[PDB]
Amino acid sequence: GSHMTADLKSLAKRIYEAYLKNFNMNKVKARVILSGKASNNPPFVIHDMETLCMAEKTLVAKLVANGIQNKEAEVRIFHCCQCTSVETVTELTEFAKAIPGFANLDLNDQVTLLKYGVYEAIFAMLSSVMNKDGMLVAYGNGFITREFLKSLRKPFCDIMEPKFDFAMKFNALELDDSDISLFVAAIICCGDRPGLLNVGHIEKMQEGIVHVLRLHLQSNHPDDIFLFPKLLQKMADLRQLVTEHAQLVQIIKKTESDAALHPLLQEIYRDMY
Ligand SMILES: CC(C)(Oc1ccc([C@@H]2CC2(Cl)Cl)cc1)C(=O)O
Ligand SMILES: CC(C)(Oc1ccc([C@@H]2CC2(Cl)Cl)cc1)C(=O)O
Repeated sequence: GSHMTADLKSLAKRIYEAYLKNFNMNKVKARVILSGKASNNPPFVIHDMETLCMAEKTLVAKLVANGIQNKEAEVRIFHCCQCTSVETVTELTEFAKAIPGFANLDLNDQVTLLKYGVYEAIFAMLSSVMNKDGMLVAYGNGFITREFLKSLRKPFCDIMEPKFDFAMKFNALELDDSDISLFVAAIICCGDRPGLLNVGHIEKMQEGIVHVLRLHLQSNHPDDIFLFPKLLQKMADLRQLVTEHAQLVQIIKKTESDAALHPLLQEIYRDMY
């Protein structure tokens, strides 16, 4: 129907609580850091090569242990960014268990849904820690400027800017964590992924989440009448954004002998698009 019964309201709260439990950086926390109203101690700003190398003095143990300290600056940056993606994949994998029906799926279908869904979710949630000038890193303790990322040498300067472009329009929708949690659940449940076995079952799982998403958006943002259709379009945009990101990763991986794709991320991108 069009009214939120108790089972739907409970489902929405369960997804929201799993989102808060599994993702350390939520939008409320990110925006207070980015706003600077709860503290006069801002994140360390990485805006050029000098401040990058300053920040990396704190990270020396991790860079040394990973054999990255002497790699080119661009490679060092996106090695750390890869490690962050790996953490978020792990968190999304645990989050998906809270989606009613997900754990009941064939294990191969769970793997397929997460394979194609995680980076759409990652770039959706990445918007929460982005403003027009840069993005929070290191659990909100650092802030790497958008211009410094564009200043990197090709093709590394082409990686993050499309994600900033998406985030600025996504953030204009003014979603809160309760919306984003259901949006991320809907992303994970897409029944259109390549190689899914039990499509019918997955589509019924997806329909339940998307129904709760619509009713929740209508209740939580009553003045933005078509916010739900707007978000359906954002899901399509994310699929295109990830398709292009994966293609660019393949190009870079093949023409950059000293940059290494993280093993876990290797399997994700393997035969993706
Ligand atoms: C603190 C650490 C290593 O996370 C990081 C560290 C560095 C970065 C990137 C390079 C800048 Cl600083 Cl732009 C992102 C996440 C961690 O996960 O423990
Ligand atoms: C957002 C992020 C970090 O993008 C990248 C960017 C660069 C790389 C590294 C250099 C090769 Cl291409 Cl080996 C892998 C992934 C990701 O996909 O997790």
